[PDB]
Amino acid sequence: AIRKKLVIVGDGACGKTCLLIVFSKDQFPEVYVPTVFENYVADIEVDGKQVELALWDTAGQEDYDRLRPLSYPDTDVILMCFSIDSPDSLENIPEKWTPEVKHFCPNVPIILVGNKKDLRNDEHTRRELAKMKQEPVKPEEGRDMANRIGAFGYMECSAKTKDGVREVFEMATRAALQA
Amino acid sequence: SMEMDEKDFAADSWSLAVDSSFLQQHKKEVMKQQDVIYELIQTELHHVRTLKIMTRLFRTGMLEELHLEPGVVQGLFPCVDELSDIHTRFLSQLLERRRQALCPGSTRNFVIHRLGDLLISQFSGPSAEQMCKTYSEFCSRHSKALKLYKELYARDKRFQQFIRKVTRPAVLKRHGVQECILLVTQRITKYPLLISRILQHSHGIEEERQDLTTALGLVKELLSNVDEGIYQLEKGARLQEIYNR
Ligand SMILES: CS(=O)(=O)c1cccc2cccnc12
Ligand SMILES: CS(=O)(=O)c1cccc2cccnc12
Repeated sequence: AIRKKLVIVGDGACGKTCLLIVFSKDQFPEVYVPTVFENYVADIEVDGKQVELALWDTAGQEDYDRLRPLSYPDTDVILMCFSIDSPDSLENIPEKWTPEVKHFCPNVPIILVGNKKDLRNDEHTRRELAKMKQEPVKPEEGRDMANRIGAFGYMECSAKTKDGVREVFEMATRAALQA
Repeated sequence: SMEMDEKDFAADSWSLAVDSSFLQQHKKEVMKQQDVIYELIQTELHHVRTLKIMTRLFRTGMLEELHLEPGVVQGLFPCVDELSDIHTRFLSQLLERRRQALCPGSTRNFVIHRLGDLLISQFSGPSAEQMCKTYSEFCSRHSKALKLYKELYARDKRFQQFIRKVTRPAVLKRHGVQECILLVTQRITKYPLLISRILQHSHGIEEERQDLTTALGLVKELLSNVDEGIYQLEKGARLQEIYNR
C-alpha cells in the first residue's frame, strides 16, 4: 500500500472535525461525540489500488497564522469544507482559504465539500437564516464556487446520516494518487 | 502508557467508563461535563504516550543502534525531553485529581468538580513560561526536523531499516516520525476547544465557571505568544534571507 496524506481546512463551524470522526469510525457516535480529532490512518482500496490515507484536522488552528501552516507539508489532497447551513462559511472560501492552500500546497488537488447537507431541508435552519436574509447553500452555488477556485471537484455529505461520507474519502484517495 | 492508566481510559466516554449504577445517580448536565473532562485527560495520556515513542523508541533507539553524525538526533527530535517533562507533570496532576475523587471501594467511579484551578496553575507562572519557550522553539524547528528525516530515510540504508523495523507493529500505525512531530505541534491548539466545551457544562458552580473562563483566557494568551514567536529555521539558510524576511 502507498502512503498518502489528507488535510481538511475550513472555518470553525464547517463540520470538518465531525466528518473525520464519522469516517474513521464508520459511525456517527451514539453515546459521545468527541470534541477533537488527533489523527488516523485509514486503509482504503479505490479502483483496485490500496492506500494508507493519513487524516489530519486543522480545527483550533484558525486564529494562529504561523502554527496553522505547519499542518501542510507533504499534503497529497486537501478537503476544503464549508457548511450548507452557513452561506458565510462559503463566502470565506475564495479569498482566505484558497490563496493559503495554493501557496503552501502548490499543485495539490482541492476537493470543495459542502458539509451538513441534511440541513438544506431543516425548518429550524431555514427560519434562522431567513432572519439574516439568507438561505441554505444551493448545489449550484457550491459547484460554481468549486469551479471558480480551481477545485478538482465538488462533493456534498452529511456526517449526521453518513450519506456521502465514504464517497468523499474514496474520491480524495483517487485525487491523491493522480500525477 | 502504563496498563493501569490505559485501562482507566479504555472506554469511549466517562459515561461508559463508570459503573452504570454510578452513572444513574447523576444529572445529565454532570454526565456531559464529565465526558469532556474525560476526553481532555484521555487525549493528554495519548499525547504523553506520543512523546514517549519519540524519546524512547525513536531517539534512544537511534543513539543505541545507529552511527548518525553529532547533532542529527537532536535535529530530528528538538525539545522532546523538555516537552516530555511539561506534559508528564501535567498528566500526573490530572490523574491525581481523578484518583482523589474515586469512591472508596472503586477504581473507576469518580466526578471531578474542580478542574479550573488545575488549568489556571498549568497555564500561568513558571509552567506557562516554560510551555511558551519550549513550543516556540519546537514549532520553529518543525520544518527542519521533517526535512532532516526525509533526507536520512532516502539516503541511509541502516536508518531506513531501523525506521521500518520499529514502525512495523500495528500499534505504531499512526505514529511514524513525521506523524509524531505534527501530533505534538497540534496538541496546544486542542486545549481551547476542550476547555470551552467543559466550560459550557460547568455553570452549576459559579466559582468553577469563573475559573474555567480564566483558564481559557490564559491558554489563548499562551497560544498567541507562541504563534508570534515562530520563524521556521532552515538548514543552509543565509543571513541575507533571514534579515530580508
Ligand atoms: C498563513 S497566512 O494566513 O498568514 C497566509 C495566507 C496566504 C498566503 C500566505 C503566504 C505567506 C505566508 N502566510 C500566508
Ligand atoms: C471489570 S471490567 O474490566 O470489565 C471494567 C473495566 C472498566 C470499566 C467497566 C465498567 C463496567 C463494568 N466493567 C468495567
